[PDB]
Amino acid sequence: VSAEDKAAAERSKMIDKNLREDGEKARRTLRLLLLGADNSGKSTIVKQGIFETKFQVDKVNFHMFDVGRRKWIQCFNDVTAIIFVVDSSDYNRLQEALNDFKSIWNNRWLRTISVILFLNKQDLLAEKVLAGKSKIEDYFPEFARYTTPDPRVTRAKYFIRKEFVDISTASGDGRHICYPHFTCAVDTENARRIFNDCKDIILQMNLREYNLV
Amino acid sequence: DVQLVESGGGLVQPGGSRKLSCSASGFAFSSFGMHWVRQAPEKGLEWVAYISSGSGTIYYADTVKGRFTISRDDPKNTLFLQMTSLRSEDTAMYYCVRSIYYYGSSPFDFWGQGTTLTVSSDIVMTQATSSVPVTPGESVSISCRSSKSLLHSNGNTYLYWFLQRPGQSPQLLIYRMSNLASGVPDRFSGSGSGTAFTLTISRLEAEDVGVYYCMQHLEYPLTFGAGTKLELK
Amino acid sequence: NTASIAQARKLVEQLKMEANIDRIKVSKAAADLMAYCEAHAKEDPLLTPVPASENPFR
Amino acid sequence: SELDQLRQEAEQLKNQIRDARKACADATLSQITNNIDPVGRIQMRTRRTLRGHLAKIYAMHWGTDSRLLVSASQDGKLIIWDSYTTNKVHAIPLRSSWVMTCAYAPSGNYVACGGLDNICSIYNLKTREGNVRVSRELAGHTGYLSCCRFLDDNQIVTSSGDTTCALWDIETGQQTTTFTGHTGDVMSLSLAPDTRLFVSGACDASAKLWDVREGMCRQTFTGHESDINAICFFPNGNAFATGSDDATCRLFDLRADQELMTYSHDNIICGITSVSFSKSGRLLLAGYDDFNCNVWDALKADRAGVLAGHDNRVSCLGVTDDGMAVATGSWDSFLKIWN
Amino acid sequence: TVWQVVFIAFLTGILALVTIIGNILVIVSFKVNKQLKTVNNYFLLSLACADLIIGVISMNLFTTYIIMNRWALGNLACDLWLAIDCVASNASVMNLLVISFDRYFSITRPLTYRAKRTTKRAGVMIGLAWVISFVLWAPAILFWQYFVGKRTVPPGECFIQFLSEPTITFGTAIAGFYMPVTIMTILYWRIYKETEKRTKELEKKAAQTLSAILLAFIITWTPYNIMVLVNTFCDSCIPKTFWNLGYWLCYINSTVNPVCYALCNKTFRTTFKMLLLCQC
Ligand SMILES: CN1CCN(C2=Nc3ccccc3Nc3ccccc32)CC1
Repeated sequence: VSAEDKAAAERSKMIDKNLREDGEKARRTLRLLLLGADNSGKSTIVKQGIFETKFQVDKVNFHMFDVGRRKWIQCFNDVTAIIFVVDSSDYNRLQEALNDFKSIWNNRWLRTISVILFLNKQDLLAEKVLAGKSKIEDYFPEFARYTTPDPRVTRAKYFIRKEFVDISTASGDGRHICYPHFTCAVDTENARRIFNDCKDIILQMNLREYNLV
Repeated sequence: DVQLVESGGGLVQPGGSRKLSCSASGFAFSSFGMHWVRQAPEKGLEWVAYISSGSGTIYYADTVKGRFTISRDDPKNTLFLQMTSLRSEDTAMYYCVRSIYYYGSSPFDFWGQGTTLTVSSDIVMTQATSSVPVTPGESVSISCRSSKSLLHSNGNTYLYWFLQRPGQSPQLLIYRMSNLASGVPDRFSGSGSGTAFTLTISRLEAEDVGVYYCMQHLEYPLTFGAGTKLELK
Repeated sequence: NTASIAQARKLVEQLKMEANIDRIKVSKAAADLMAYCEAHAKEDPLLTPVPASENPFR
Repeated sequence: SELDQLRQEAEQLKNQIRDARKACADATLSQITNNIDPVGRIQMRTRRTLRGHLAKIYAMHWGTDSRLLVSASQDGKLIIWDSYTTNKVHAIPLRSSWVMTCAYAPSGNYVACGGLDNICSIYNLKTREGNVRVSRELAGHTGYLSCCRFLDDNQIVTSSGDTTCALWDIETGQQTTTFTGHTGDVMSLSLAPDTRLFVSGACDASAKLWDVREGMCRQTFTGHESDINAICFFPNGNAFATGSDDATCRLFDLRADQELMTYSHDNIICGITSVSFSKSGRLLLAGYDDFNCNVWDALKADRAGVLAGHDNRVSCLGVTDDGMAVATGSWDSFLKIWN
Repeated sequence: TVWQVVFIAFLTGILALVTIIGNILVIVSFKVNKQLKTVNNYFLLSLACADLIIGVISMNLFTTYIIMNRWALGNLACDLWLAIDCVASNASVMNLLVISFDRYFSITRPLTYRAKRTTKRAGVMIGLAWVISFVLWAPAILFWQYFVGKRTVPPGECFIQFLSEPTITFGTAIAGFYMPVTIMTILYWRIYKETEKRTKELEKKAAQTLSAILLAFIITWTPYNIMVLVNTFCDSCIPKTFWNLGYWLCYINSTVNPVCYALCNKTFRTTFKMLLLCQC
């Protein structure tokens, strides 16, 4: 070791010092992946080529990601959660939404990532079933035998959440679970819902490593 | 853009105290190791002290050890040299030198204007030539020798060349015996082995005159040659 | 409308350019690759391990 | 009619090339090379490991001096390593944490990175101020960058997820030439030694040879079954190797315009991430999803050795210009050098 | 009856081997598995190390002490064994207390505690538990005859030599065993309650695990820690045979510690299975 490479070694140490100190800063933030379609209204969920939005609830950092078939999904291997936004009003494109949700749930890279699922535009569904011009039983024949476990709206809402939950409960062996939600444009308690859901996601992994539940 | 502005100096009675300060504005001061180099009233070039980036390593010459203190203020982008119990031998122009240390770096690249202070087991590098008559357009070769082999076991030989034009601070020419400094014309070349080094200048012109200084960076204390002067005919 | 015709025309033109090119036999291609491999086998440190006196990663 | 006539012409052209390719397959490369002594067992050991990355390593590129390498990770950091002394030369922060590619200029004065931001960022390393500043932010691709390679200090070729490749003028910041013809996402990109041609591997299970100056495709290679993730020219420049998700490497010949050999084993099911050749082209090194790398005899399709030192996916793998070392980067945030 | 008491030595030797190997598979799994080199498993490392001293330094010397009915080692060499046993056993209690606090905060504060607690705040918890265990018995055993009075134990026997006073015995038992256990049973009860809330928001396995790891400190330590309390005011009313049985049960918790806290983790369990058969 000469004079210069000894000074070069000291420079490497300071670089390592900066590397570990800002890695801890990134360790305290939670990464979320926002997914949806054109009509989902996923931009107006949390009032705050890849778009990043940041919001803080009860002094914890949340860092959301927006991109916009999916070869890059392996990059989001270690995200805290996936936020999926679905337009419940659009009956025609619901079948497309379930196919996308099924594709994202059974992805080889996301077998252990929980999904927070938002039924956006719940008000449009309220003023569409009541009108009765369009019936969701046409696209899915089994709303015919509808039952709620306005009823016509509540059973309509519960049928849609069951379609998404059924895909989630089909496989996964309980490693990751879905958190259904119903939202609207005027709704403002959305970062709280992600906060409560992300808390349960972290709690369950802590429970698993303690071999408790 | 890169600038090192000196401050302090003046007439100091023997046994007094003084604090020279150099302000850096134009480059990343925190990532640069910094040196102090004096140059006696009318003599040569002598190294004084070194402070590493992050203030984690400090070196002193034996002459100034125990009575010189070097420090840096990273937020203020300045470094200081607190001098205590200074004597008549400390009267010199104190240059402040920036330096960086990584693979392929160019240490001692920039020098600042000095501060004139007036007080009322080492590698010896010999520059035998002291003054050579030079005609413009000719080829000039300057020789240098060291008491120890500068060729390290890692393949790097740690010898440096500097030019000090009259009235200007010294400028880096060659680092590690073979590498041209940035902004130095291609007519400068350096070669040699351990204990034997040569600086070759081809097609010499104006503004190429001054004193050429050798330097080792194989071992602290870092040491200079006496200096070879180039003059016209 | 006419987008399909334009795309189909481009496919044929690209196919025609690739369908008319100079080709050599696999045996000559196989031999040339083999000749290159044993012409530079001495200058391959990973093929023939080099003593530690020359390895910069020892 | 109309499109029917064009469709029939395309089908006849494809059949003609198949017959033309079959007319040159007189003898298989395996048959010709079943007379040479096997390389035996390749015993490569981990010599120097590089620490400092906190997230998965997605790319790594060697320097032309065979000593400096640059690695990209999901932590939004670019690190330049002195492999001989394991020292960290630079730590360049990134504006986007999502990076999938990393390039080191042949002159050593620039590095390139890109990813989900759809932007190729070029960083100048040999500047005043003693820092690393972005010098160019190339934009125009509508998909994520998968690979970028430097031609010189002014030209660069980028592979994107828009099924296209582009050639950029760095000083102007514009796309000098665009390359079209791929159907799926283009994932890999390798430059020929003479720099006048390059190959691209895409998700359409095909590879295409492009002319940089002409801007048009010359040869299209179709012998795979899944996405092509890796590609690399033979040192001669008349062949290249491709790695796919079907757990199979194939060596294609430019002049014969067809496949030569396949590198597959019954116990390998995982896909291939990165491939490269050795100095002489006799050894083909492929990284896999099963946490280790395989060393293939490029002339006999025999597993000469295994590089097993990683506990996660081996994402990137590279061979120095002088052939002394092999660098493997993995998802475990570690870089290993083998000799 | 050497033909019959030899079984006692064989049985204690077998569990002494079981105790030492259990810590070995724990200690090496921290090194052979990179996924286990986390801040949470640092506490599990200390527990095995503490039980390791019980396995070799402490337990075997007691096994000889019952068949060889005299302390063949020197009296100045007996305070070392008493101090080592009383510093490693306490360290086992304290590390269990630290684990229970770590688990309680990780469940009650999932989004804050883990990120806030770095490797620094962990090192101090591990170190502080040993330090309190370090200077809590060694002054009591080594510097009770040298500072007050003189040696009182017979040369053929060896006990901790301050059970006569019913003042420091109650104080040290409370501060060494009873206080840590009361904290753990309250903390683990709170963990069960919040586990139910998670289940209700969205019990068979939660109640089982929190009782198996809690009804192992009680069973293995309660009988001994009451006879020391009885022995305070009394002199020899408790039989010496029963004193030995309770003395040995206290060592058993070190054998059960590596499975109730480390082998619960799936990653630790997988590494143990690999190390048991696919030796590497
Ligand atoms: C098997 N040995 C027996 C001795 N030990 C302890 N004896 C005590 C002596 C007097 C009062 C209470 C205790 N209880 C302990 C509480 C914490 C740590 C150690 C003891 C260690 C285990």
